[PDB]
Amino acid sequence: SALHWRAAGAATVLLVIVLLAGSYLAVLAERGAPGAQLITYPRALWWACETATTVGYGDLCPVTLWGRLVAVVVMVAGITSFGLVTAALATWFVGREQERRGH
Amino acid sequence: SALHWRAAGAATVLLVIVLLAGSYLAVLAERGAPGAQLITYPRALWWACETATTVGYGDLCPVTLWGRLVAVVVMVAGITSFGLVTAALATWFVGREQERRGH
Amino acid sequence: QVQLQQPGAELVKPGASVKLSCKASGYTFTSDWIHWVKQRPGHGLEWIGEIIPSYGRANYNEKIQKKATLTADKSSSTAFMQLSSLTSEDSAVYYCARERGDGYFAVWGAGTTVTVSSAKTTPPSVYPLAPGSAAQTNSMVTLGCLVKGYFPEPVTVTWNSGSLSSGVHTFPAVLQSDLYTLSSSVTVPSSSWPSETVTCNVAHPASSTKVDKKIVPRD
Amino acid sequence: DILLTQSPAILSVSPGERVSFSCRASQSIGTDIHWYQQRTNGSPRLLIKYASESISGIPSRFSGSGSGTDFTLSINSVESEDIANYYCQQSNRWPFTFGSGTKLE
Amino acid sequence: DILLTQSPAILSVSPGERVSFSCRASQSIGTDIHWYQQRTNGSPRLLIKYASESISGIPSRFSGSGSGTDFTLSINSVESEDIANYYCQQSNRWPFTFGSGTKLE
Ligand SMILES: CCCCCCCCCO
Ligand SMILES: CCCCCCCCCO
Ligand SMILES: [K+]
Ligand SMILES: [K+]
Repeated sequence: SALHWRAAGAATVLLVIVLLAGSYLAVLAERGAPGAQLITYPRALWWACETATTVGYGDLCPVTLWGRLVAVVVMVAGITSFGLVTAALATWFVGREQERRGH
Repeated sequence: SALHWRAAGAATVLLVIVLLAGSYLAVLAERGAPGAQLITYPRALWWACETATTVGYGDLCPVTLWGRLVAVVVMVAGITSFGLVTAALATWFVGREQERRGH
Repeated sequence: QVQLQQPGAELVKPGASVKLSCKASGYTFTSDWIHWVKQRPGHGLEWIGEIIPSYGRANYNEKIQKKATLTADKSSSTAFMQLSSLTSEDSAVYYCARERGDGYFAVWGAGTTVTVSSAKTTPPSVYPLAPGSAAQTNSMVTLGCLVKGYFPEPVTVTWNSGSLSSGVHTFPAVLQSDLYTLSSSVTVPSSSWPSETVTCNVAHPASSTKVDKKIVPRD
Repeated sequence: DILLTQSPAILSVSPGERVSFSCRASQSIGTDIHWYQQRTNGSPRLLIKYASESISGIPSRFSGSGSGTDFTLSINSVESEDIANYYCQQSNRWPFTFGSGTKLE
Repeated sequence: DILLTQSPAILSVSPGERVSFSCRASQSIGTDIHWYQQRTNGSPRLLIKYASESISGIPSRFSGSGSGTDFTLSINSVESEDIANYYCQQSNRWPFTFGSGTKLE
């Protein structure tokens, strides 16, 4: 269990937490604003998934400051997580390419 | 403070500058064009965030040449920044995998 | 079990205030929203506002005059609505409902009949209604009760404490000089009275005075 | 705010006949509509959630359909206990709104 | 260009009564509407920004609501100093446009 597989695994777990908490915080922030469609938990969870994966169909979109602020956190946490995995996959491939040589 | 952490840190700072300046340049370019919705700074800032993170819900979109030209800069600066971080995360993981061996 | 509990009625004079309660039971999640719905006599439902006890945040209807304050209490699982400076237009039945955060209202409350007037609270006078001496009876016999001289509404009239439901009518109350007045009727088989006890149960939550009255034949 | 129109206000029907209630939204709300029932001096009771999804406890007599702006609550062979007030409620955009109501006789 | 219609043009109301002004957009503009007040030979004064958000200095008598195409400016118990011209203005699409105006008496 090296670092790159530990961080990537921890990123996946953290991403799940952000998706769940993001759904809760989105509804809590979007309600009270007339015209907002992100006001129920199940679809807010679906919105979080297509937000963290960047994607963004447009069927659901935050219209409040805190609702959009939550979205930004979801985006970054999504991009970083899916990006931390790629960096982990590279370290795996690089470390094995040395084994196909003299290291 | 190595290079990869210096460039990634500088990319984050630069990304923030592009987001702010992009919001200012978008409104300045979109105003004067009938039907444009990207004509106020607060939502232009929100538009910049979902543009740099690629995501692009569709709630806000530039319709002018310079407005779309600014958007392209935001996209590239966004992709590069979030991409420069991943490359930095890889160098971190690779350099530590050598420490779990004989280097 | 009754999931949402509300007081029967609340009498308020214009200018004053009232704090309704909504004690909840059953599954209490962290995503639960408590809504409040106003319904004026003869009219339809009207969304007043919402509140999430978990966070304490409350939203309100903006199209109407905002005179409501929503607070919560996680310790006792009870939601509170504070109405301030009420007039005759604010006199209605206020329902509370629980939303799981999925849009619809799964369960509602009994509703609190809030009456706005300067009158005084008066207990109801209950009187029996037995058929006359020369009143012929067929295969069915009709009895009844008389509830008058009470304020404010409502009143709950049950026969034999719920066990009698079929053939029961409870006419709407009439208002004569700051005093409500209604009547209720029961229709049991002719060969069941007064052999089997038939009594009406009248409850007046506004004064919290529930009384019974057995229907005996005229002596 | 989304406006919900229920027409007609009073719906008269013979016993054992199929009766359909109407609810029209001022804008497309997908299937985010909900039907309720309220008898004389009673509390509203959920009949149909999300346009067509049925509720446990509610008789199979009730059914729902519709999408977008037009929705319909139908009762296959109506009986005496179905005499009440029927309201529709949307949950697509904040705030939640109710219909004007429809009286069944 | 977005058209804003204010009907009726003249709104007559008894003292101490709740009065509601109407503003209708030719297309959905979310909540990007703004209310102004202009008395006789005076400059316009901002009453409500973004449909419902209140302004410091403006009495609590004024309130706003609406979303999409229909918006409403309400005055709970109107008094004599509220006699003026009320205009609505959108900021959703360029260029900014004003309503025809509504006279309160
Ligand atoms: C980034 C998420 C911030 C948390 C927002 C909580 C919801 C605020 C309620 O108005
Ligand atoms: C890439 C951004 C170009 C800068 C555009 C400035 C706005 C032009 C005003 O018409
Ligand atoms: K997209
Ligand atoms: K899109």
